[PDB]
Order: sequence, then structure tokens, then C-alpha cells
Amino acid sequence: SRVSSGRDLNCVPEIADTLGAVAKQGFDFLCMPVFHPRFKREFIQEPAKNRPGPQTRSDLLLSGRDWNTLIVGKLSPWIRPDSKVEKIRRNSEAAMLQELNFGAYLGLPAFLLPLNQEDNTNLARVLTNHIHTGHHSSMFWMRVPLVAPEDLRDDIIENAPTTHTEEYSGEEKTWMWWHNFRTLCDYSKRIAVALEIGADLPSNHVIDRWLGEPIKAAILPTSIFLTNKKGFPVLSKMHQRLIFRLLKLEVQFIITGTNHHSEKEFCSYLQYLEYLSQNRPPPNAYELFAKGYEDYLQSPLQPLMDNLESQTYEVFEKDPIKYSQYQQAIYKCLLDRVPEEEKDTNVQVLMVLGAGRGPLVNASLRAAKQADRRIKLYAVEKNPNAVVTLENWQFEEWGSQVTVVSSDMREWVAPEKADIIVSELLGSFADNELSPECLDGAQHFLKDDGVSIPGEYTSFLAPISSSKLYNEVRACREKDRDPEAQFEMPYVVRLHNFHQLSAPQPCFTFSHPNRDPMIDNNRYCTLEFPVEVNTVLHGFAGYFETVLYQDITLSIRPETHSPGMFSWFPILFPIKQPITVREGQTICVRFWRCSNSKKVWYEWAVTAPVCSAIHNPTGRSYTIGL
Amino acid sequence: NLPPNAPACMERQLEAARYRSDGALLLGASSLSGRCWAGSLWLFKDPCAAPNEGFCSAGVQTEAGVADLTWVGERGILVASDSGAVELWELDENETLIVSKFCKYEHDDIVSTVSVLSSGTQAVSGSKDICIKVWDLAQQVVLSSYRAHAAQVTCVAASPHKDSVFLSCSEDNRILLWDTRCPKPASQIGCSAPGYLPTSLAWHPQQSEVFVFGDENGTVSLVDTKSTSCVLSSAVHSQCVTGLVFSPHSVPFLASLSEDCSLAVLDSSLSELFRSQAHRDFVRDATWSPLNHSLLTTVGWDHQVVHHVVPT
Ligand SMILES: C[C@@]1(O)[C@@H]([C@H](O)c2ccc(Cl)c(Cl)c2)O[C@@H](n2ccc3c(N)ncnc32)[C@@H]1O
Repeated sequence: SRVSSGRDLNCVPEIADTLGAVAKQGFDFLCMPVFHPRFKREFIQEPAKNRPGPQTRSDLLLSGRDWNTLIVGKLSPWIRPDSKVEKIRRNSEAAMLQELNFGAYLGLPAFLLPLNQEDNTNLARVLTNHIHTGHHSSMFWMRVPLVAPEDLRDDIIENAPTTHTEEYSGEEKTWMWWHNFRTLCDYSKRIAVALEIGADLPSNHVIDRWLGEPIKAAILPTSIFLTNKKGFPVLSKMHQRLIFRLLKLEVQFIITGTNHHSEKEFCSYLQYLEYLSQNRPPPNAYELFAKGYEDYLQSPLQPLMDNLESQTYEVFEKDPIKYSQYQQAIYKCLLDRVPEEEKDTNVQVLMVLGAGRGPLVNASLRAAKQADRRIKLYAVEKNPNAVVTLENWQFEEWGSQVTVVSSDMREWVAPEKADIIVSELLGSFADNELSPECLDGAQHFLKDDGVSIPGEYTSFLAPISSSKLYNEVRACREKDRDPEAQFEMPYVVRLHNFHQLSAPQPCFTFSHPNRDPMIDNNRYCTLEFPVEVNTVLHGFAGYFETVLYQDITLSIRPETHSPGMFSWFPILFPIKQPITVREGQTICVRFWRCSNSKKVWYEWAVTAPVCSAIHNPTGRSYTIGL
Repeated sequence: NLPPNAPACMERQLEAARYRSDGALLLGASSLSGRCWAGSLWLFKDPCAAPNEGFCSAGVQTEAGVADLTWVGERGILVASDSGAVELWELDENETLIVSKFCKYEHDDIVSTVSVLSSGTQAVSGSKDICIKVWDLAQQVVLSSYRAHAAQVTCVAASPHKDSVFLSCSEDNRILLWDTRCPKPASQIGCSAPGYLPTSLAWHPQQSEVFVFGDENGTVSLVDTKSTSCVLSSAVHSQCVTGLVFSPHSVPFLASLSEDCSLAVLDSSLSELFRSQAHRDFVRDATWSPLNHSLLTTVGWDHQVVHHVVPT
């Protein structure tokens, strides 16, 4: 899709003509006043109170259709609910409600309010009161700048110079303006950011603060555009990065200010964004497919407790790299176990534990052929619906090379012990589908010298900031359960609008076979995450790595991600209350793997720089069925 | 009724009222409500005939509203648009038509304030875009563009007799004394950080280093640059002080406008001489008759043109 772009005016003599001119220039929508910006109104004191005549222009000037889709409202700039003058507060209160109520009456899709100072406490109270007056879905775009106007004023007051001191926290102040406002409004999903970009960008850390924030719009003033020698409006290299980053967040671009390039038409600016949009670093395979699932929360699959649907098998079978790596792992293992001299006399007992619909059974055969070794194959599957697929394959193609077993691998009595067990029982947090317990129960029919593929897997955690995902989780409250349960359970999610606060670190590791006597799959692990920014912690992203055999690995840990396995999204472990983290501080998190005879689960707590409640105690909110 | 190629009907909201040297009356007006939000300029060689569009010397429509205007000498009218344009209109030789000479879209938001400098060949504009611009009225260009302020520029006032000096004031709570001769042109004046936002400015016509400023809380204040922090003030109005205009008198009187819809007239101790509840909406300008220094003409958004006779 091409870039969505709107025009920002603070002057509209005729709506009809203005919208037409703006539409003709190529804009998707118009931001404009709904009352005249200079039309101050009195609500208390006579005679100004009783000013006759219409308070603004009629709704009959546009179709309902146009109002709903083409028009973003703007708060009149005289409305200052946090003025130090009582009379001005009371008038700005009434005027804000008036203008906000008219926006709702028109059915406007969005409405712009500025954060242009530190104290917007009364502004927030009035907006909050408006949000809680009817069940409307209309959006509120908080116009807030990257750089506070005070911090980008020309240094031309002789007796009041611009501070040349670096202020790490001071340069981030406009983020705090936003954070305080959205905190006061209790994270309303209807309140998002319109981030105003200035001529001089701040440090990256300041731009990095807005990672994970709900940016719906970016405002580009005409002024910040440099000029091409030909005359077209253009943007600095640094500005072009921010734009590329913002395109990934599919924000709507607003263009504000008068045309500073006289000889050129206004559509010139717009055409540059579209040009910039056409030319972007190419998206990889797991950036292209994962499109549609961005920050979409899902329940992690439990293929032990539940029988996967035909179409679930299908999705996760469409991954040639997974099978090619499994094929290669078995290939290398067969040669190490059967010398070239014994190839024709020595048949290896290979057993696929959780054989699904067959493709791993196929992979095991492709491996034995290209290795030129003979294999007796057992296909063990508990899902009787997939066992239907296997037994149809077994009869039509595989022949008596493959014995299909319709059984739990923990219950199955084997006719003969195995040389290689091959399993595909990993989830996004590795052990979250209960591979450990499954293979432990199957271990007794692996030969004393037998190989497990996979041999080990390791889970990884990283702390993340995402006010967006926090709000997604918050919105998963269901009737008839603990009202905070949604925070005490992991989600599979293509983490999109977020910030990784620290490099992933290993959490839980399992080895197969587990020769260890008196096996215990329970775990307690303390992780310390050095954080080098100011930020807010909303949860922990989970990933994993597995060694199938020797150097043959699969990974969704970003810094070692296998080429593909795009279908395997990260896990999100949320926390009930966001925790403020200052630069230089350590985030300490504690993860537990817990169990009884019936269920496995995770508990977790943050212990630095403050303590959370322990999440999911006793698996009250979330368990994985044995 | 003789409307000589001018709009049939004049917009409700009168922003500007300015007498020329000869005693003819310039009116600026905008529509702040209804279908169309535009403006008009009017010349009334009969002060007492206004606001009636029919007994009109000259009149024209501007594309957008009239936030501020002022005379450029005798023929010229400089206009602060909502469009972000500063535009110069000047009367034809007959003074029956009003023709646009230049319209320059240089400000990124509404132009809120404009003032002609002492020479009359330069002018300074202020805008909600937070910028202040110095204009060459000869070449129709911005010579200088200053982002000194952190919020909307409320009011700019050119020095009576110095082509390089002017006051500005903004919602960032700064009053800047400018001097385009200094390499850092602006200088902040006034100490209190919690002092109410400055809304209006007038240079004293005699004492070229004294001025008055009105705050958003109705207080009018008398400032000497040399005296600096030492000040005289009076709580004149109950709402914002919109405008301050000194009389042409020898020892002059101070007209003060307000959104409380009243006019005041004060001496140089800021004691109250005259009062007027005449207006039923906001009072937007005051202009003293050159011909009779006793007369004082105010316009409001009530669309009244009230001629006051000051007791003096
Ligand atoms: C989904 C399964 O088919 C399969 C595995 O999870 C799998 C295979 C292929 C694909 Cl594409 C996907 Cl997505 C998932 O393992 C089976 N399973 C689990 C536990 C268990 C047991 N204890 N005894 C026997 N089979 C078992 C499940 O039913």
C-alpha cells in the first residue's frame, strides 16, 4: 500500500473548495479547525456569554461520508485548560468539551490536541471525562514534538542563552509530557501520538524513547525540507532514516506549514514521501509473511493437551529449512553410527516421536537414502486425526518400511529399543509444549548408546518496552475469571511496535537423553539485564535455540535466527504493572518452571530495580497440560 | 446607499479601527463563524457613517480573516492574514478602490500581530508559528526571520522613532525588547517567572524608553527600560487586556481594551478617568481622532462603531 498522507491547515475560508484543492493535491485527509481558531467564546460572564449567531459552520456543508473519513478535527489553540488564570481554565474546559462534542456529532475519525507544555493535568481530566461520556471509538492524536519548542529556539536572546550542556533526561522531556498525559488518562486505546518532527533531530536516545509508543501520525512541517539543486523538496539522510522507521509502523504522514518552494506545487512534498516509500531496504521472508499478525496476541499451541487441526499442521509444514535441517541432522548421525563396511548389514531403528502428518517421517527417509544406510522407521503419533493421514501415507507410499503407532510416546510399549529418536515437540519458548516430559517418558526405549534429535534446546528472555502490547494485553480481560489473569500468561505474538531493552540471555536448557538419575524438569533462573536507556518495562520476549545434532541447529533468537521458521513468533511474558527503568540500572527478572503429575507452568517476578508480584503462582492463570 | 464596487455586506467581527492623519477611518473585519471564514478592508471618510457598507469611501474582500492590520503611511494598509500571509493593500489615486500590491505566504500559522517601523519602509509581523519576521515593504521580502519565542507571538510593537527597535510578547511569558543592530537582537525584560502572560503592548510616544503591557488577568503595567524591574501597575480589567493605545495629546492618556467588553481611559499614573460598557461583545481596537483629541473610536465583535467623547 502507498503512504497515507493528510494536509494540516489552521485556515479554511470555504470547506468545499479547501477539501477539493487538498484532494486535488493528492492528500487522503485534511486536519482543520471545526470552530474558527481566533473565535474565543465566553460561557459565564455577560454580555460576551450571550454572543448571538451560529457558534460555527453547519454539518450540511459535507456528506456524513466526507466527515467520517476525510476530516481530522483540531482543538482551537486559545483553549488552555491548565492556565494559571481561573477564568481561562473554566472557559477552556467548556470550550474543549464543546469542540470535542462537535467532533463526535460530526463523527470525525480523529481529533488533534497538543501537548506543548509539562502540565496537561486538567486537559487530561477533561479528555478522560469526554472519553467516558458515550461508547465512541473516535481517536485522539496528541500533537507532541520530538524537541520541545524552548529547546529549538534560535540563540538570539543576549541575556538568556541556549544551554550548551548535554541534558540526557532534559532532551527526553517531551516523552515524559506524553507518558504523564496517557498515564493520567489510564492508557485509553483511543489516545495515540501525532509526533511532530523538527528541523534538527535530537540524539537517537530521544527518538528511541518513542519506540513501542502508539504513534498513529507523524507531522512534517514544510520548513524542515532541504532543497534539491533541481528545486524539488528533499530530506536530510538522518530525516530519511526516521521516515523509513515510521513506514514500518504504517503511521499516517501529516504535512503542515505554507509552501516555501514557490515555483513548485504542494503535491511535490507528498510525491517525495511516495518516492521514499517506493525505495526502502527489502523486507526478508519473516518480515513479508508475518505481515497481518503484527502485535496480534495468540494462545501458544499445546499439541500435547490439544489435537492440532489439519490447517495448523499445514502452516508449520510450510518451512523447508526446518525439514532440510532435520534431514541433515539424521544424515550426519547415521554415518557416525554405521561404518561404510557395515552399511548393508546394519539397520538403524529410527523412531519419529510425534510424527504429525508425515513430513518428518519423509525427511527421515530422504536422510537414510542420501546417507546410503538402511533404517527401520516407527511413526508414533497421539493425534488420531493425523494418524489417519499417516496410515493413508503408510498404505499408499511408505510400505512396511514405516510402522505407524497410534499412541502417546509416554504410554507406548516398544517391540524393540531405538538407535535414534527424532522429535519436533518444541515451542517458541522451547520447552513450553513439554518436550522434556514427553521425551523423558519415551527415554526407556532408546538404546544405552542411542541419540535424541534434538539433543538439546535452550530458551532465551529479553526485557521489552511496548506501551502498545501492554495495552493489547490489558484489553484481554474476560468475564468469569480473575480480572488480571491476562497478565499472568504467555502470548505468541509477532512483536512489531516494541523496544528490546537488553540482549537476549539463556533461561532454561534441557538435554536428551537425560541420563541424570532422579530427573527433575523444574527450574529456577535469575537473569540480570543491563539497561543503558530510560524506558518503561511492559514484559519479556521469549525465544529459543535447539541443537538437532552436532552443528545442525534451529533458532528464533534474533541474533542467530535460522534462515526461515518465520511461522514461529516470539513469546511475550507480560507484567501487571509497568516498571520505570533509568539508564545504567539493571532489570533483574526471575523465571520458574513448575509442575505436578497433571500440569507444567511458569511463574516470574521482577526483583530490580523494583519488585513485581510473582506472576501465575500455582499456575492459577495459566498451565500446560500433561 | 452608494456601495462603490465593494462587498454588499461587511463581516460581523470588527478587529481593526485606525484613523489616518487626515481623520478618515480604516476598518478591518473578518467572519469567525458561518459558511465562509474571510475578511474585508473598509475606508470611511465619514467616521460617523460607519459601520454601514453603503455610506462607504472604499472596500474590498481578502481571501481569509484579518487578525491585525495598520496604515503604511497614507495610501497603504498592511494585513495579518489567517492564511499565514502578510499582505499589502494600498488605495488607488482616487481612493475609491483598494488593490493588493503583494500577498506573501511566509508564516506557517495565522499571522496574529503586525507593526510598521519608524522609517515606514520596514515592518515586523508576529505569528502563532512562534516566529517574528522583519519585512522590506519596498522589495516585498522577509529580510530577517527570528524564532526567539517558545510559544505563539501575541503582539509586536515598532519603536516610535527607531527603525531597528521593537517590543514583542508571547505565551512563553517573555517580553522581548529587540534591537536588530545587536548580533543577538532580542533581550528579555521582566523578572517574575509566575507573572501572568503578556497580551498587549504600547510604546509611550514621548519617552521612547518607556512602554505599557497588559496581562491575560486584566492588569495594565507601566515599564521604564532604564528603571527595569521597578514598576507601576493597576488591575483595570476583569478579563484579558486585548489592546493599549496612547492619545495624540501633549501629556497623553491610555485607552485599554478587554474581553470583559469594556473600554478604560487612564492618565500616566494609570488612575481611571473614563469607562464604557457601550460594547456587548469583545473590544478589538481603539483609535483617537487626529482632528478632535477628545474623540475616541472603538470597534467590537458586536459590530458597533462607538465614538466616545473623553472628558479630558
Ligand atoms: C502436533 C503433534 O502431531 C506433534 C508435534 O507437536 C508437531 C509435529 C509437526 C508439526 Cl508441523 C507440529 Cl506444528 C507439531 O507431536 C505430537 N505429540 C505431542 C506430544 C506427543 C506424545 N506425548 N506422544 C505422541 N505424540 C505427541 C502432536 O500431536
